[PDB]
Amino acid sequence: RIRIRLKAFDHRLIDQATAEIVETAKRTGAQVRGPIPLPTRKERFTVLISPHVNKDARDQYEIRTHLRLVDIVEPTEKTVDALMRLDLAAGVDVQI
Amino acid sequence: GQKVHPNGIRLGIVKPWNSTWFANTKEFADNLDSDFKVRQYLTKELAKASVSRIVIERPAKSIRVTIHTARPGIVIGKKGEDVEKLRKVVADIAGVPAQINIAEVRKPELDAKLVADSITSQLERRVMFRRAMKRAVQNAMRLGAKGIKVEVSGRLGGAEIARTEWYREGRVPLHTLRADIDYNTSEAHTTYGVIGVKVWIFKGEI
Amino acid sequence: RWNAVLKLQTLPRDSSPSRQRNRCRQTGRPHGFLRKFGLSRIKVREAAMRGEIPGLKKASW
Amino acid sequence: QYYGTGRRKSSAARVFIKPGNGKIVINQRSLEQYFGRETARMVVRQPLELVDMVEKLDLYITVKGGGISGQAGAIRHGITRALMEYDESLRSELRKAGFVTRDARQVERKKVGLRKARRRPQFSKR
RNA sequence: GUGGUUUAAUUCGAUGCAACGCGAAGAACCUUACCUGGUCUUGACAUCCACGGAAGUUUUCAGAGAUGAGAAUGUGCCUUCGGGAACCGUGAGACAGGUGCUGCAUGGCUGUCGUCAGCUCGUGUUGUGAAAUGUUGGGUUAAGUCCCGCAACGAGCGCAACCCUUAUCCUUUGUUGCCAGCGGUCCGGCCGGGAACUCAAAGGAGACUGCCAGUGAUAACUGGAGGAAGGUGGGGAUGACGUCAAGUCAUCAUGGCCCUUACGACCAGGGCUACACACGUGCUACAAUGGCGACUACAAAGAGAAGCGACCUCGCGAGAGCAAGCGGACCUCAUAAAGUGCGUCGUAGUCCGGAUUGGAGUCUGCAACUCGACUCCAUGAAGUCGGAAUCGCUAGUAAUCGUGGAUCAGAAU
Repeated sequence: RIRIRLKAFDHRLIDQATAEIVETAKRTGAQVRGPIPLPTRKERFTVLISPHVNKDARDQYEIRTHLRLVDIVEPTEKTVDALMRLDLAAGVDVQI
Repeated sequence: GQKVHPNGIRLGIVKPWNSTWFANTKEFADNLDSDFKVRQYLTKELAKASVSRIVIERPAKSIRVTIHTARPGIVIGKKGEDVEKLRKVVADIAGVPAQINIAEVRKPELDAKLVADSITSQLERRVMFRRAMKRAVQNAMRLGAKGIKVEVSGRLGGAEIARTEWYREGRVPLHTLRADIDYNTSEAHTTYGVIGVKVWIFKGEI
Repeated sequence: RWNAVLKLQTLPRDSSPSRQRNRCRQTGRPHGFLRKFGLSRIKVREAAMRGEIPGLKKASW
Repeated sequence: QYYGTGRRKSSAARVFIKPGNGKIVINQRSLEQYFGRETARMVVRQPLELVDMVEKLDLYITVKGGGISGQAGAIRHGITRALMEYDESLRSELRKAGFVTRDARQVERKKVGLRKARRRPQFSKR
């Protein structure tokens, strides 16, 4: 019963890592509760597009912090061995 | 008036980025400035090779750099001598141990970035562009593709008044945000003045 | 000043060696100095913009 | 018992209609208590008046999000739709008022280039 | 902000609309490009060569600073002990540099008439030709939108369609959510617990004039039912061939021209916030559907590492000292304001209105006497709604109220 929340800024690097975390644990251990999205806290900025005049412009910007659950139950010795060894994603912060 | 950069307008869709690496609030500036500084030399020292693109990926303290060329032979050098020179001279730019690759381009006629260079090259020399474009457009059209278009501004033929030659074949829907049209732009220094070369290569709808 | 910068004097007074403080090398300001450079917050900036400080660069957003 | 979702602006108010006296409970609080001194509060029970209920029905409401004003409209919808379950024939009469329709209006980002996100800035007497 | 006036300088450009919080998305030295005085050099920046010590650190003397003079720790590294890579300093040589002029020599980008709606091509036909026909005519439409007719038949740019956000629903998923349902409850989801509901994310479903009545040659128009939304449902990005020889060579790039002890460089000290007036763009106003004091109830979107700063203590307060927690949809900025309950104030320049000025103090910053913001006390003006013209808007919008953010140490009304 090990829950793994995977968070990051880039949406893709997460799907890659999260998917790997699952696929690898799909063999040695349980099928995992399956990778999920969860609520993503968004941070947006609204600054002027053009440096002058056109006051009526200032576009919208956003930096999202995506999350994941995965959650792997019924962990076996090899279930963890497949985790500790392989770790690619760098923009992904793991929390087991 | 201008038209939204085809490549930049379709980045969200069929059209990957030149550099793909994880986020970094405080390092984003340095990394980019590095990705731009590495392009600087790869845009010159790799001129005679048909540099189509220069992808960039960055782990912790490393970088791949995959320069796509039409003729990797010139990039590799005699029995692999130039590549050694590059990797080294490039290291001087950024201590970070960088990698390097030389993925060739199958038939440059499909690569816009190259079609532009071939066109400007002839113009830099001195040849009837009307023929250059007519041929260039025919080449990419010959090699296949579903559409193509070339345009050259500046003082064509050394004429006093600036002109803009056209010509195109097939379909080149710039509005259809999906068409996946490979764009290009090649400058051209000349005794009478500068001239821009634009070429569009439409390949597949999806 | 010239009198306050008694720090230059390697041998401290009645106080133990701990008495020795810092003082900037350029301006000589004890308020906010930066050990690494030995310069104060005001001098490190002026020296930074000038580019006289090697390896140092202005952070961007 | 009957139920109704009810939505307005940014508020959801579940309406659980139940035959009884005529008192309603908004978040464990009486109608008057929750909507204390807000003339608009009345509109919330409007749908019950058309089909003439209230004195015949007792309601338990659950609202969250948005503001009191929006909640009032949300509960309204929840009541209207809930009345439908009791007797579909009520639609023919309860719909004519438009109570079954959910107000899609949403406080949109006040776009620029215009002062009202929608309304653009005209020009002086050209 | 600007004109004028002024000054040692108060840099320069922009000027009807398409100049005037205009380039400066922030001028205290810096930035600046101005002025007086002192002072220098291969030199603030690029490339390279030859050459006796050579990397580097910390002090002293003199001084307004600059600068000059002077003293002391001491080299790894490539190869044998000599050579020798590196940077660095002096001497010497070859040379850079310029926001200095011209954007009517220009690239690039942008503004504008214009999102305005149409503008054209290939071939055929008619004319000696410039051109015409096709884009004319009848019906119709928001529109060369579409239909019908017609030597015209097709095509390109434009339109429409293709993407994103918002409105209803479903599937996948849940440490957000909620007794919705049960149990415990310091009755705070808090806990047990469970995913229904809200929400979060992804994918998908959904309007298309199809159905009914009327009119019509057709297209289509009008009414109506069904329906969450309907006739492009609502908001974005996007701006044709071209125009003004539009703006920028001080963003950058660039042709020509021009200067290279000085139209280069360093430093100290002075202004742009100088006024009898004139203009543009803005702000604050006059109350009781009001102001004030206490108490008290709901929001969304945002920000935080030396930073947001709980809590405690000192001070009327700003703030200060101490200090927990979070790195953050679990800690903080926060108190939301209007609102609600209760009480207070009477029509007078007033508990209306706050100018101006005196005193004291906090904070940022190296340093605020022409040039700060803020807090407290005192003072408390003009103004009781305005002479000739003229400006903004058709729905959650006007109007009105408050809040967070980018730039950022700090003048945004």
